[PDB]
Amino acid sequence: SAPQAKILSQAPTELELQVAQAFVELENSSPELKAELRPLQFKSIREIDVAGGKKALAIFVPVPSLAGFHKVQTKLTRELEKKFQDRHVIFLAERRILPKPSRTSRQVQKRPRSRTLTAVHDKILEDLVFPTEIVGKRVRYLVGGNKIQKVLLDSKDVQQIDYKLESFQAVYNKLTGKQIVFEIPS
Amino acid sequence: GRMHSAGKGISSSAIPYSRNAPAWFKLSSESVIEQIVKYARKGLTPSQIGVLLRDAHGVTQARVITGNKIMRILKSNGLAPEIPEDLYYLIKKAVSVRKHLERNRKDKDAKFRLILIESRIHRLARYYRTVAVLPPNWKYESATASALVN
Amino acid sequence: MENDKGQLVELYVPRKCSATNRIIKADDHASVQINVAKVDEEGRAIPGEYVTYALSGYVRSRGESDDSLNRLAQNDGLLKNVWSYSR
Amino acid sequence: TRSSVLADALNAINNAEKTGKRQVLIRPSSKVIIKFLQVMQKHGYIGEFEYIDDHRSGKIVVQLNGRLNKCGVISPRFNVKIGDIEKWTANLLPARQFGYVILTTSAGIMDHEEARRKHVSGKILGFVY
Amino acid sequence: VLVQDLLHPTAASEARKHKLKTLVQGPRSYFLDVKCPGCLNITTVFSHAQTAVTCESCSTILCTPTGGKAKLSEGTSFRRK
RNA sequence: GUCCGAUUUUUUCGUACUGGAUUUCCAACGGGGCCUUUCCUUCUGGCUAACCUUGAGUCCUUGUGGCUCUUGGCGAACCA
Ligand SMILES: [Mg+2]
Ligand SMILES: [Mg+2]
Ligand SMILES: [Zn+2]
Repeated sequence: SAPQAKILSQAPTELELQVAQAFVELENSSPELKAELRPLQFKSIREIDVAGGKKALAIFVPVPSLAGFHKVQTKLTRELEKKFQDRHVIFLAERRILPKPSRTSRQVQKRPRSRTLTAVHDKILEDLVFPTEIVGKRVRYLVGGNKIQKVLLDSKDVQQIDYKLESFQAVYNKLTGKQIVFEIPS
Repeated sequence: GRMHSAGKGISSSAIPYSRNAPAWFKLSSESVIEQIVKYARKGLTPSQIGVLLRDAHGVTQARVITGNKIMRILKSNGLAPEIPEDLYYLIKKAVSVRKHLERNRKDKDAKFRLILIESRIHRLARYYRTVAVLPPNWKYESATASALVN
Repeated sequence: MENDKGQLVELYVPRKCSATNRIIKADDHASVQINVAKVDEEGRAIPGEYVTYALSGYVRSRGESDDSLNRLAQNDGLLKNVWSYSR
Repeated sequence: TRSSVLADALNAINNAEKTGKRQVLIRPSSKVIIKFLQVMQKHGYIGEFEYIDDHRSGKIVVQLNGRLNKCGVISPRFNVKIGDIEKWTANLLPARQFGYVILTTSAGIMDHEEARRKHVSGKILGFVY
Repeated sequence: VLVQDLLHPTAASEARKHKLKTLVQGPRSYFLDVKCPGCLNITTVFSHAQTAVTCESCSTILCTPTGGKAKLSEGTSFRRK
C-alpha cells in the first residue's frame, strides 16, 4: 500500500523520510537488499553535533528488530554515509528504562535487570560502536570529583569506526550525562 | 578455605571477559541446544555435557552462544532430573562408603569420612529445601539411600 | 598554623620528604638532603645553584632511596630512560 | 570468608601508606567503598582512583598522596543519634580542628562535618585523618 | 617498588603471573582444529580436552587426556583458534 | 554609625558592638521545587478526547463507511 511513508512508525519528521527513501533506494536490489530490509523499519532519529565540521545520526531502532538491523549494519551504515556526507551513522536500539523501585515510585511484578538504568546505559555503549566488542572498561574518579569512563575496543576490524570514535563520545554524552573516552589494546 | 578438608587450594576455572563471542564459532544457539538435548536424552549430566561441548564440539560455554545455562535448558525440555547433580553424586558417594563400612567394620577412617560426606548432603538438601527445589520434608535417609540413586 | 589575628604562630615548619610527602623529624638523622648541580651553557656546573631533593629516613632504610630518587631525577629531566613506571 | 569489604579496602590503603607506597590495589569493589573513597578524596587524603571492570565485583587502583594517617572502619556499623556524633568525634578523632567521621545517613553517605550541617544521622562507617 | 603503574603492568610480566592473578582474570587455554592426514574432516578440539576425542567417524583418535594440556594423537595437524 | 579598655605611642595614626537589601564581586553552605524514558501506587473531584451509538446528510474510479452535523451512553489521556 506504501513504499515510502510506510517504512517508519509515527509521522514526524522530514529527515526521517529523507532517510526513508535512502532505505527504499537499496530496496531496488531484489535478491539481497530488498530481502532483509523491508522488515527493518525504525522509530525516530535525533541529530547531534560532533567535535568536527559534521554531525552524527542516531537512528532509534526498536528492540526485537535490532537483530536484523545488525545483520545489515555493516553494508547499510556505509551506503548511508555515501548518500550522506558530513554525517556519522550509528544505530541505537531504544531500550525502555524503569525507575529504581521505591517506597514512593513502586511498581508490582518486580522489574527486570534489563530495564535498569545502568544496564541500559551499558547496552547503549555496546550498540554505540556496534562491531568490535569491548575487552575492558575503567572509570576514573578525577581528583576533584567526576567520572570518565574509558572504553577499550578490540583491535579487530576497528576500521569501520576509527573515525566515528570522536563522534561516539558526543552521542553518549547527549543521551546520558556521563563522559566517555575510548582507547585500544597495546 | 575448604569446607571439610583443611585445604587452601585455588585451582579453579577462569571464565573470559566475553559475554558474546567467539568470532570463529558459527553454529547458532538453536543448533547447539538440539545437541545438548540429544546428549541429555542419551542420559548425560550438565557437568559432563558441557565437558563434551567444550572438547569435541568447540563450544566454549553455554550461557554465551545460547543465552542459557545448561540445566535450565534441560528443565525446559522436561529433561530435568529428580534430585540435583551435586546432591545426587554426594548421595551416591555416601552410599558406596557405607557399603564399604558394612563389611570392613574396623575402618574407623571410613566411618569418619561418612560423617563428613553426609554432613555435606544434609547441608545441601537444607538449602535445596529452602529454595523450593525439594519438598518441605524430604531429608536424606540412609536406609532408603541406595534406592534414590537409580 | 594561624591564630586569632592570622599571625603565623608555631615555632617551625618542617621539611617534607620528596618521595613520600612525610614530615622530616628534627631527630630523623637518617633523613638525607641531596643537592644536584644545574649546568649552564655546556659542561660547567653552576656554583651556588642546585636541583635539590630530600629523602626521609624511612625511605632510605627500606632501600627505596635509589629507585625513588631515580624517578625524581628523570621527572625533573635529570635522567633519560633509567626509571620506568610500568614494571 | 570476607565480611566487611570496606574493612579490607581501608586496611590496604592504611597498610600501603605506612610502607611508603603511593598506589594500592583494592579487591573487591563495593559501591560503599567508592562512596567512602569519594568522601576520602573530597578532602584529598587520596588522589585519583580508577575502577577496573572485571566481569565480577571489581578492583580499584587508588593513588596515595602521603598525609593520610589512618582511614578506619567501625564495625558493627553502630546506630548514632545526632548528639552522639559529638561523642564519636571526641573519641576517635585527633583534634577538634580537623579529621572526619564518615557515616551512612538516609541522606546518603557523608563526612560528619556535612551531616552536622544537613542535620542528619544514622550508622557509622568509619573515620579519616 | 614504592611507585608503579598498577593499571598498566608489563606484558612479559603479566604473562608470568597465575591465570587468576592478572589485571582481569582470563584463561590460558585455546582451541585446535585437528584432522588426520587421511581424512578431510575439520574436527575442532580443546587444549585440555578430558575426553578421547575422535573424528566424526573412522573410529580414529584425536587426543588423549592428561593432567593438563591434552595429547594430540601422533600424526595430526592443528591450527590454533 | 556610636557605646566601650580605645594600642606600638606620633598626631587628624590601630586594637569587642550594631546596620545591611540586593549588586554578579568572588567564596563556602544549607532548605524547597522541576527537566533529562523517572509523581509510581490507591482514591476522589474537574476538564473532556477518542469510542462504538440512535437520527438527518453527502463523497467514493472501492460500502471505504470515509466526512459532517444528531440522540445517550462509556470516561484513554490530562490537571489537582
Ligand atoms: Mg582463599
Ligand atoms: Mg567448617
Ligand atoms: Zn581425522
